[PDB]
Amino acid sequence: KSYMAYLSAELFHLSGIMALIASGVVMRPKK
Repeated sequence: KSYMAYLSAELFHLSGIMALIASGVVMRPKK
């Protein structure tokens, strides 16, 4: 319960920031 069990319980706790977390942090890292 230490993975897909927890991260799946903290993706809406910030309805507003999490919905953009990815839509507001994309650039050109390319790693």
